[PDB]
Amino acid sequence: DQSTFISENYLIRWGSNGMPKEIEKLNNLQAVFTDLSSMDLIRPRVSLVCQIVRVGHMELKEGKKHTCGLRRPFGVAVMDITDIIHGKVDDEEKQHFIPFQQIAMETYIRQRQLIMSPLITSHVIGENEPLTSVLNKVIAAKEVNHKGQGLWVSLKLLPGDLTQVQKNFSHLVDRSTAIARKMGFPEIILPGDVRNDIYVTLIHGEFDKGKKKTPKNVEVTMSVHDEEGKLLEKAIHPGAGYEGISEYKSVVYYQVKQPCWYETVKVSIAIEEVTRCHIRFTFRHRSSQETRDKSERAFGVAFVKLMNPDGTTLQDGRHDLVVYKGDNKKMEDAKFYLTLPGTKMEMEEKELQASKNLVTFTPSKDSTKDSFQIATLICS
Amino acid sequence: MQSIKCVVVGDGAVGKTCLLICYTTNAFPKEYIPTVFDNYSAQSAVDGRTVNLNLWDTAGLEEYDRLRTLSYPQTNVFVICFSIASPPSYENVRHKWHPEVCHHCPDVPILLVGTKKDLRAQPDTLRRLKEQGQAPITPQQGQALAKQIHAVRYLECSALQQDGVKEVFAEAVRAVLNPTP
Ligand SMILES: Nc1nc2c(ncn2[C@@H]2O[C@H](COP(=O)(O)OP(=O)(O)OP(=O)(O)O)[C@@H](O)[C@H]2O)c(=O)[nH]1
Ligand SMILES: [Mg+2]
Repeated sequence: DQSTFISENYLIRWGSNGMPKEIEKLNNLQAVFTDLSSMDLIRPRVSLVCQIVRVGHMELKEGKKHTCGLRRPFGVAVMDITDIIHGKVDDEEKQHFIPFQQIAMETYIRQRQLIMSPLITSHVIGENEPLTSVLNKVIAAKEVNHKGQGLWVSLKLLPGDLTQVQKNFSHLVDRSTAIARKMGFPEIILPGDVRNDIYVTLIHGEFDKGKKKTPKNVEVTMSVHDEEGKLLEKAIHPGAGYEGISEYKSVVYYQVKQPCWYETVKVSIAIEEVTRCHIRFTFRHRSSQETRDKSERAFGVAFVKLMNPDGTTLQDGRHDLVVYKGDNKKMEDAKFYLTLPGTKMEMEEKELQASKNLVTFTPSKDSTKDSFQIATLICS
Repeated sequence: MQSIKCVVVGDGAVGKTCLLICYTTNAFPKEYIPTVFDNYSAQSAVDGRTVNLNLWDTAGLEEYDRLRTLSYPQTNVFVICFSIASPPSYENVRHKWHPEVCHHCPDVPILLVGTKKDLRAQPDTLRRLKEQGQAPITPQQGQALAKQIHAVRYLECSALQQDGVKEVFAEAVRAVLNPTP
């Protein structure tokens, strides 16, 4: 109804065998979505939207391995819960099966019979479809051809905040229970509601195919540093219900022109120290070779900061990111790239100040026709 | 007119009588039929040849096995109905059904019928069986039964959708009219 995200991605590690990669939580596979309020109770259609991004290798194709841990698209699961946000479906019993849709890898039954007049050509889109389109498609449709391929959740809505629920109803929710907040601000801001949840939403990113006719297999792997190129751990929280990571990995859209991510990650740093840090990105071509997976450099690299140098933190909303290439010693040196332009907006304002005050400003074309998109949401 | 005693065997709650009542009487039994055994008669055609079927709706119970094994003599084709929703019925076909019909009729042709092929894709059946630690009988699994227990053909039926019912019984007949090699 707002076409947009609501709550942070509750994060579950899932095993290789269609099983919980963390089995210890097999009973505590729980999320409590906070901040629910008047508009939240009257939000016309809210859906808990589950995805699986298959960790491990690129493909389940026999003949080649891939560098284990490769986040690959595997589909979406959706049901609207507006009936339940009304509270009607009121039972701890209801272990809702969730029919999951893997993005349409239909290459098993429609291929065995095409004879006597073959005139048809197409590409490989079984996952290459924009996640925007998969999103809206599952929005409009009302059936899943899961064939059992789905997941089970028992659900209810509970009034009260983290505290009140965690006191009157801690039976469901202990302090080790995973938590996901609806991404934003409340209808009632208590003085001292000290959060730091900076949900970084990856909407998409455009990348030109380059020398290899395969659109270089983008894996935006962005590392958050101080103002001295020092990476920090946990800074990028990949999803809710799980601790952060030092550097975050993007889904390697397998030879895609304009990948659309829809990914979200929380940032939370020392609010006094976060002011004087930065971030850096890496855009590598991820080929089907492990040794080439590691040996390939991030043909494009990028770097972004935290506050505007005036001290104001980067404002909310979408902030574009250029994929910069070539010499990344320019762009991985502790401070030297902090002197250099690192994202679209600061670059065009640099070019404007050169237009008015031309003081040796020649933008490098390594800031080439590849770029990246991030929208910043900062619940500090 | 040529009759074939086609004693339809198979577990309880798996779809013998559902397939028969969809065949001889053309209705889908709503609830698990309490079966001892029955006699029917219909008029069916087999690959262009019309045939008579005097049929037997035997029990899937362990209790009246003596009566069902009295039914096995004079049988010319054994229709074993096992639930695709309940592949433990397939396992019972592997342990008792085919072995008992063969101990009472060796080399007498056997049709193998996978009841509820419509449930291999239905969400309820798949989810129930995955929660039971088993998968609905794939046509390869029933075909493995057929090759192993020398079934003339492994068919599948869905009495709910009226799927393959007449086909099941025509194949049962042609298991005898045209002996399989
Ligand atoms: N959905 C569905 N259910 C079926 C089908 N065939 C049988 N059943 C179920 O199976 C139950 C019992 O029917 P049968 O399989 O005929 O029972 P039986 O094999 O004759 O075994 P007994 O009657 O005990 O000797 C019914 O209540 C149905 O619910 C089918 O084709 N589709
Ligand atoms: Mg019966």
